[PDB]
Amino acid sequence: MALTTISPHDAQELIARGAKLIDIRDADEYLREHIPEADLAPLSVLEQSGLPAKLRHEQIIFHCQAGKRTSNNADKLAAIAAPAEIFLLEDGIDGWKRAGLPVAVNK
Repeated sequence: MALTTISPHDAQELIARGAKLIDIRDADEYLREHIPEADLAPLSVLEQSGLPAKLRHEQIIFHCQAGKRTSNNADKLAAIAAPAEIFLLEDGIDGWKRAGLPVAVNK
C-alpha cells in the first residue's frame, strides 16, 4: 500500500541496483519485444496462481504493454507485495522505448 509511480528513467537506475522488473501481459507481445532484464509472468498467471515475487527480493516493479494490465493488477500486487517498496512504470515499456532506449525481440 505504498506503490509510487516512476519514469522509465528511474526504473533504469534501479536495473543497475538489482531491482526486479516484472511483466504481466501476453508473452505474444513480450516476444516481439522483450527487455533482457525483467521477469515475464502473464498477469493471469499471478492473478490465478499468485506468486509472491516479493519474496524473490525487496523491490519489485511491474510494467504492462500500455499500463493496462498493471492498473488492474496494481491493486493485486500492493497486497501481495506487502508494504514493501514497489514502483510503477508510467505507460509501461512504450516509455522505456521512447526514453531513447533500444528494445530486444526474441529471436
